[PDB]
Amino acid sequence: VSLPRMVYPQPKVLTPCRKDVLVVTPWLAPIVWEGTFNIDILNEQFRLQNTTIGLTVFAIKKYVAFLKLFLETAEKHFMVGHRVHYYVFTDQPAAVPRVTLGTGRQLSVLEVRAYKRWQDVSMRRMEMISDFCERRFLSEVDYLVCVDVDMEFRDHVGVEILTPLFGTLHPGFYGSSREAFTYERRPQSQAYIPKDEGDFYYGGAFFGGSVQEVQRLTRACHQAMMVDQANGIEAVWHDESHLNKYLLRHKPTKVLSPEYLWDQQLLGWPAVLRKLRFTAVPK
Amino acid sequence: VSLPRMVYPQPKVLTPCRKDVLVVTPWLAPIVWEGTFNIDILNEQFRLQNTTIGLTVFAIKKYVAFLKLFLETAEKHFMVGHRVHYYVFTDQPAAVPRVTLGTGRQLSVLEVRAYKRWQDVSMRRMEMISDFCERRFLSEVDYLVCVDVDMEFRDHVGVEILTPLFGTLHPGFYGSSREAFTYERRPQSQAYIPKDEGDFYYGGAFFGGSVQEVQRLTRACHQAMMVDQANGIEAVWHDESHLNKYLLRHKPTKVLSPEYLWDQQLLGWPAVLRKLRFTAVPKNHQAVRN
Ligand SMILES: O=Cc1ccc(-c2cn([C@@H]3O[C@H](COP(=O)(O)OP(=O)(O)O)[C@@H](O)[C@H]3O)c(=O)[nH]c2=O)s1
Ligand SMILES: O=Cc1ccc(-c2cn([C@@H]3O[C@H](COP(=O)(O)OP(=O)(O)O)[C@@H](O)[C@H]3O)c(=O)[nH]c2=O)s1
Ligand SMILES: CCCCCCCCO[C@@H]1O[C@H](CO)[C@H](O)[C@H](O)[C@H]1O[C@@H]1O[C@@H](C)[C@@H](O)[C@@H](O)[C@@H]1O
Ligand SMILES: CCCCCCCCO[C@@H]1O[C@H](CO)[C@H](O)[C@H](O)[C@H]1O[C@@H]1O[C@@H](C)[C@@H](O)[C@@H](O)[C@@H]1O
Ligand SMILES: [Mn+2]
Ligand SMILES: [Mn+2]
Repeated sequence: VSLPRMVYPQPKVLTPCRKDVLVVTPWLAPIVWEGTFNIDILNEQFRLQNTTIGLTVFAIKKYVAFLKLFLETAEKHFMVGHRVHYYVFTDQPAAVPRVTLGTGRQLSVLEVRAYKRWQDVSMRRMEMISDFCERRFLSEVDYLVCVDVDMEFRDHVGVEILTPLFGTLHPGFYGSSREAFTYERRPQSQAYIPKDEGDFYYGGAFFGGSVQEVQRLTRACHQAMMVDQANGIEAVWHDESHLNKYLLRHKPTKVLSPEYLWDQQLLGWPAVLRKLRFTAVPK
Repeated sequence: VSLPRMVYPQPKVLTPCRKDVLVVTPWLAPIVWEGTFNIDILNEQFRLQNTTIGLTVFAIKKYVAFLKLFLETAEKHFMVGHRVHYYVFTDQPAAVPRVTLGTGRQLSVLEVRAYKRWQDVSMRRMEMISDFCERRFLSEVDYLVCVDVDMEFRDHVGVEILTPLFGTLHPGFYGSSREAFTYERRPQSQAYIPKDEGDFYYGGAFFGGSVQEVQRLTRACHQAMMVDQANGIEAVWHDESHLNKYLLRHKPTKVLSPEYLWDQQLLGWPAVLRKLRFTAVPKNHQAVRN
């Protein structure tokens, strides 16, 4: 796309703003931290493409209680100025709160089965997103962002995250060496990653990409989980373990910093985080 | 694409290698410097896609003299391990020197007209690349890389540069403020950029991208030059001025550091350059008077 004239501060080749963190992966994907992007430029780029972003969130059984704060804060902070389609997957369509939406934003309630086992609720998100990629998303949105519901937006989360495939650094482990990552370590599981492999430990609560890439990721993870199930094994961190195996072998084209997936009660507000954008609500 | 198990040092989130330079633009395009990339990973990614790279170079009039060292050093340093097509445009096909190529690398020579004015030889590269894309001469590769011929490969230039659209930081201006950039400053020119705009000054001697993006860029720059011609205007730095206007409005998805476009005889070898990959060769004797 062709941008109009814009007035903004010139980038300085010899004076980077972030010197305290890694801002690009070894496969040349940016790692998104505050200070690395000019949102005015990116906003104009994505508006000129008429971008629609889908946001998927599961609110099943007791978790429907989190929806009100999740959606109201999403209206203040998520992709503001862009076309947004919320996909709320729930077993209680009647319990979805009436949240007032900004212009250009819409919400669809998708009714789904609640699995008894909390691990199955978390893990079967992969199957449901994969199925809906086909049923709906492919014809409705350009990008999908797939997140946990037990969360609130506190600061900007915008088109800087958009790319064919992204994962997010887990807030617990961004400073950890690969040997300490809680990857699945049993070779009997499809999620197995040995101790001398791994780039990052990605959080299962925030990933996304193009519809095509997300369809592929979620289908792959679901299949891997089904194979494990038939072999009587379940990965240590469920869907997140499979997400990690997938992103090790299919490198993300952007990686989000833990600004995008945080828990302030458990981890505070470290100096390397200039903004806390999307944060846990006590569960 | 799905990679196999690989063993390499873990990237450290709290410990960047390059702290002395900007390694990502404000629109989140990487700026490619030594230390930012693991070429083992990138080679695997690109080979899994069976990537073919086309390298276009113009050697018109006395510039055929540059071909021998250009092609020999490309054999040593450019995209080694990947399929490469050299597309050499010349007015003297019989003057293209014999150069032995590695497996999977192919030379195609095409005869083209020699414009009288050197400015025109340089500028008309955009029209020629655009036309030969459209005619399916240049379109059957995955990426096109478009360079000057008066150059030598000195170190690795590989798939770390590939992306839908890339420009390269010109060696004379990487540390300069935007008001110092030698953009076309006449409002009457299509290449006009005023003093309060501009991200970088990109060099006309090294740009590229996917076939689709290179087709679009070269067609756009050619049409802009034709509009200027009809208005009786020739931009200050010719095709480079239009390239700069194009990349200001269509941001590149990677930007190459000056490691990739240098002149050591003129500028030395400053500390910020850990490698010099593609460098100018003296060209005073190859000049022709308009
Ligand atoms: O009592 C234990 C539970 C663990 C997960 C449960 C669950 C999760 N979910 C969805 O799965 C996501 C992941 O579960 P979680 O937030 O509890 O997991 P983590 O924050 O540890 O990753 C939630 O954000 C919801 O979107 C539900 O909708 N209903 C639920 O009952 S219930
Ligand atoms: O006598 C003055 C000349 C200036 C350019 C000339 C020219 C350039 N070219 C091509 O245009 C490119 C740009 O010209 P250049 O390398 O001389 O200019 P710079 O952009 O490095 O200043 C060259 O690398 C060649 O590919 C030719 O093939 N033949 C030429 O006679 S001749
Ligand atoms: C060396 C650091 C040692 C300390 C690490 C502290 C955070 C641990 O985090 C858990 O990590 C697990 C994987 O190993 C799962 O991702 C789990 O869902 C996550 O807890 C979730 O995310 C957390 C951030 C909290 O919000 C917790 O309530 C959630 O259940
Ligand atoms: C004193 C600080 C500003 C000047 C700093 C030193 C380089 C100047 O560079 C010229 O810059 C022009 C645009 O302003 C054109 O790109 C020209 O082609 C280029 O010269 C080309 O590239 C050069 C590097 C040399 O190889 C020269 O011989 C070439 O003709
Ligand atoms: Mn959660
Ligand atoms: Mn040159």
